[PDB]
Amino acid sequence: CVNLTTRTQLPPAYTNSFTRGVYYPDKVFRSSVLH
Amino acid sequence: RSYLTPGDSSSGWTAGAAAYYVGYLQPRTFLLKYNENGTITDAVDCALD
Amino acid sequence: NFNFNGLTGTGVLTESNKKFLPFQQFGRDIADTTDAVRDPQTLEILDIT
Repeated sequence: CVNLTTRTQLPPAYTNSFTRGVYYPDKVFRSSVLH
Repeated sequence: RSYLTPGDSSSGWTAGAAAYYVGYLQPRTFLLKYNENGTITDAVDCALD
Repeated sequence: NFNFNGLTGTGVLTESNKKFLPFQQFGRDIADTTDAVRDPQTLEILDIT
């Protein structure tokens, strides 16, 4: 329960997420359809 | 633990190579394409372009 | 008339070849009306007519 020793702080970077981040909204089965 | 790490004995802690990314969700209308087995094979964001 | 986990409907349950995903339970069509259901106890997909 002690703070970490010798931490080096650097500004955070950013990257392109592209299309990542898609999940099924609900547990419903749909076949060959645009919802 | 740097004290008992292979090749290192100095007091402290060392972290192995790890990379992770964090993003935040916003309310966006999406057009999801479900294939014949019902897997979402593609999606389009309704506010991208 | 049937009730699957609170999903209340009326029709003729039958055997179906539709392949749901392990997490998917219900089934829908273009008209957003239920057409298939996964039996909670046994793992098979049944159509609704």
